[PDB]
Amino acid sequence: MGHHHHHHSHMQELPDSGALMLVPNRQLTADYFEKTWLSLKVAHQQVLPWRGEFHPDTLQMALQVVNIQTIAMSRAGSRPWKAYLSAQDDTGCLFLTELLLEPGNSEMQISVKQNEARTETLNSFISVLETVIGTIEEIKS
Repeated sequence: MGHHHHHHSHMQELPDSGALMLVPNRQLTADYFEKTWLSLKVAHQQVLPWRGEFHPDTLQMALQVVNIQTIAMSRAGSRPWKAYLSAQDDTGCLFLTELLLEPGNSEMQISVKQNEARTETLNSFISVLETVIGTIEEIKS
């Protein structure tokens, strides 16, 4: 007796053809990030209605899993919740990101500005952000 069930599910995700490998590389100081942010202009800005309860701890830790370094971040319950992220791809382009969560409104505005802007790098970088944010708004996938 005792019905034992060992569910075997051996997946394997192969690296993408257009291989954008985002490394943290240089941890940018508050001073350096500030200067470089003001030195660049917002390349993309995306407005998204945040789904349900917000968790900055969960968001930050998932960003770390996808090699996105956290420059600055506000606390849970604190609005306007703003955070500054950075990354750098394997081809040496520097990425600067902002996350803004409105005072009374459940609206998150993502402001991305990289130094040498490619259409591919910008789209793929945001796609990483979409996956991180979405998986924390809706818990299943």
